[PDB]
Amino acid sequence: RKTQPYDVYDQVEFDVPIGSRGDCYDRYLCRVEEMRQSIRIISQCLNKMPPGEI
Amino acid sequence: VKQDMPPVGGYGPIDYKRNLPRRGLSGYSMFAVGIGALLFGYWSMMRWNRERRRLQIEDFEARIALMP
Repeated sequence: RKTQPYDVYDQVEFDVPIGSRGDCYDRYLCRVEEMRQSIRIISQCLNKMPPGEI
Repeated sequence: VKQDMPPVGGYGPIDYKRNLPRRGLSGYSMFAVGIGALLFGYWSMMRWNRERRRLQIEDFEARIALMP
């Protein structure tokens, strides 16, 4: 997403969790923080919706 | 007329913070309630053991006096 713009991802801002060292627990924490940052991206996308065309 | 779907005046923010209030206690509180209730139980059962040994000696005086 943040390395290759293939859609309107260049105009939205978030952060993505990276792993400490292995440890499936940390992978679980990574999933949960991607969920909460997904909620932030949806809030930004409702802030930036133009009524142009279908 | 055009009646598509825009938002209404800009939507309010939605939180991103961990509402984890760390509902707490203390080791001093654990120490106080544990040693208090524990020593309370010790003293109470100690006094009941003393009254119960009174009863037990009474039962023995019954069986000794009856026996011959």
